[PDB]
Amino acid sequence: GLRAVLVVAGLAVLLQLIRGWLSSKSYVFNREEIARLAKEHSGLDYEVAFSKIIVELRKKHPGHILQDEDLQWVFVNAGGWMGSMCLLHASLTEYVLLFGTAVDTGGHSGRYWAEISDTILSGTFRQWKEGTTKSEIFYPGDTIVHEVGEATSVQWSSGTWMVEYGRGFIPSTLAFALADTIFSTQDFLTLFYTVKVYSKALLLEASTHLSQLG
Amino acid sequence: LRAVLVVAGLAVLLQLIRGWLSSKSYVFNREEIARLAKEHSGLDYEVAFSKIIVELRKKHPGHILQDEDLQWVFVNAGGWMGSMCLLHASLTEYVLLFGTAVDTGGHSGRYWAEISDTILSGTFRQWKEGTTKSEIFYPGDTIVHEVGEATSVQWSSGTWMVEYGRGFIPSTLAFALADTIFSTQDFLTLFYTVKVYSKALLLEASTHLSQLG
Amino acid sequence: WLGLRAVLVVAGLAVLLQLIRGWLSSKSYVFNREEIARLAKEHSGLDYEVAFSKIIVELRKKHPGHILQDEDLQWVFVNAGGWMGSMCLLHASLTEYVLLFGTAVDTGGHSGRYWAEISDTILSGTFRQWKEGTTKSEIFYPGDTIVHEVGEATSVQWSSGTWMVEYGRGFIPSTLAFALADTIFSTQDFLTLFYTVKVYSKALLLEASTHLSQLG
Ligand SMILES: O=C(OCCN1CCOCC1)C1(c2ccccc2)CCCCC1
Ligand SMILES: O=C(OCCN1CCOCC1)C1(c2ccccc2)CCCCC1
Ligand SMILES: O=C(OCCN1CCOCC1)C1(c2ccccc2)CCCCC1
Ligand SMILES: CCCCCCCCO[C@@H]1O[C@H](CO)[C@@H](O)[C@H](O)[C@H]1O
Repeated sequence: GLRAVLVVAGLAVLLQLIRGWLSSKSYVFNREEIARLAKEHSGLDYEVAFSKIIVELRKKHPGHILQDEDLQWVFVNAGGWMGSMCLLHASLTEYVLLFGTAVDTGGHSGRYWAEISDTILSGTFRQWKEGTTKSEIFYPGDTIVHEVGEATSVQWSSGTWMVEYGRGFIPSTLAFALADTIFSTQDFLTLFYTVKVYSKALLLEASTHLSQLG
Repeated sequence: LRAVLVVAGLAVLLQLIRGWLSSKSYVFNREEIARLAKEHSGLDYEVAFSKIIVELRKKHPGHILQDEDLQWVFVNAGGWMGSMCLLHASLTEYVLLFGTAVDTGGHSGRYWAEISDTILSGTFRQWKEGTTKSEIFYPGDTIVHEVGEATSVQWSSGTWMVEYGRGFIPSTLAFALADTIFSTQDFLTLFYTVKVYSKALLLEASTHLSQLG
Repeated sequence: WLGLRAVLVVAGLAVLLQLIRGWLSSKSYVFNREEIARLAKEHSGLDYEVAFSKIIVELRKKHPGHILQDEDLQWVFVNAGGWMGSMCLLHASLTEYVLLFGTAVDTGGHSGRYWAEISDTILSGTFRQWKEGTTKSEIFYPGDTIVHEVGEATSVQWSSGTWMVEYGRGFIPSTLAFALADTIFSTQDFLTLFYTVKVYSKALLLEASTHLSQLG
């Protein structure tokens, strides 16, 4: 079977190409930067911290964060839980957003080709890692790392808000982000809002690349 | 120009339906159901259920199913799980008793209909779109899930309420069945839901025929 | 006559259902619900991990060759009916399965509706059951046993740290649709789907190899 071996080798070479590109790529942010910025302001009210974190992010990384007139809270229904996001930055390999919920929810965390860090500004974050029978609760200031290829169970109490950074192959999350919209909530207006904010963030990153070149 | 023509055609359809819903006669109204439920909100929710059903059959004869056509049917939707007892249902109205004996919550749905819920017992947490804070509602209060808006709903164990919906009722069907098709696989409950809805529609049609002749 | 074709389909499905029902009524089983319930309640006073170990030991002694070995035991996430838990499969055939189930988070949802009877004996935590057609639920504690009967559908809810021993008997294939739906249409965690298929393949092959060893 020459063609099946060619398919195996070709899919392997595509994976190898993306993996080597992700290892040798320059990034705008890093998980430690976002985590420390969020932990520094985790002692305030989460709204005050939201404002301060957005201001600091726009100061240190101009042209990589959406403006105030492009920021809106969009519901996120995924993995059986329901939260809300405010997207600040998004490329093909990075994204920064404000995430959280005003209700008690929980479910599957997803399993993607990306590493996702969450630093709690308020509330509680229960993580139940795969292969164990016990979970751990995290509090404001802490940082949870949803590692690459790993799947956990997440649970948040009412009023839990955090700053989120994802790095890796971001498209590998879209299916997880849309399943509950297609097969449960049927809230396609929220789907439109999500597509709109992510289109805006991608266009911002493209315009910044063009502005850097000229 | 073809796309503008498509937009205009759907707009003319929307205005025709919207003007029909605004100038249509209705059997109930959301304020009537809300006041009736709040009047009995101080008693036990089951006893209040009985009194509310009797009062509705008195004020609106021929528009409410009889006792042998009332049954509790599970409702799995938007990630939450409750139960309903349908009392009335047409193409533009429905009245039911809703609630849950477990702690659940999820997406409220987004339809072309206005849905009001008056709590008989328990707690009702509503989280409106675009905000970072939610609110808890108690027996006697009424939540209005307005047309086109989406919220997050959450109910504690033992939460029961009286619900009235007005608008384009078919626009909710998909939501009410999604979790049954793609999660629970409880097609017997799907049959129960289709059955109770068919009974309510047939009651409304036969009542219209009897009033006309 | 099209009515003849519809009656032929109905009658054929009826004879198939009767054939499976009669096979299930005259079949020999490895376990029974009372055995698993009493064994779990006997160790329900200990920590759930210690009870897990003791229950597995007793089960492997009383039914050798029908339970997977230690290197074939792994915790696999179970997303179904809107809830999320975890399983450790010990035994599984086409008509029986024994596993350890539970959750370390607060979850709940639809219990499912299959052609099988499923029993759960609580080792720790709380188990809230809401039966169909009623407006009240009941909470059950370690030592109690919940029976998810054939054809019934309930709402289940578990508090964080709730663990139990589960036995199912009936037509096990009738559960696959429920057991995988949330993975296909929500979590997209196909690696967990692979883990589930792997452990079930191991249990089925163990039962087949045990029958072959008994025959020769
Ligand atoms: O909005 C999000 O983030 C929620 C994640 N939460 C919950 C689980 O734990 C980490 C934080 C996600 C997203 C939203 C929109 C587009 C693409 C992705 C990103 C990661 C998880 C899926 C949804
Ligand atoms: O069964 C219901 O009622 C839930 C009400 N809950 C949940 C949604 O938000 C308000 C409270 C609904 C229904 C079921 C079946 C047919 C037509 C409608 C009515 C609208 C809301 C979802 C589905
Ligand atoms: O993992 C399980 O068993 C815990 C079930 N629970 C929870 C609800 O109440 C009864 C016990 C099930 C399974 C998982 C995977 C394959 C085949 C079956 C068995 C039937 C019910 C859920 C899915
Ligand atoms: C619906 C089930 C409610 C369980 C008890 C909640 C007690 C109050 O809980 C509070 O409710 C507020 C309003 O949503 C939230 O803003 C707070 O974050 C939450 O702590």
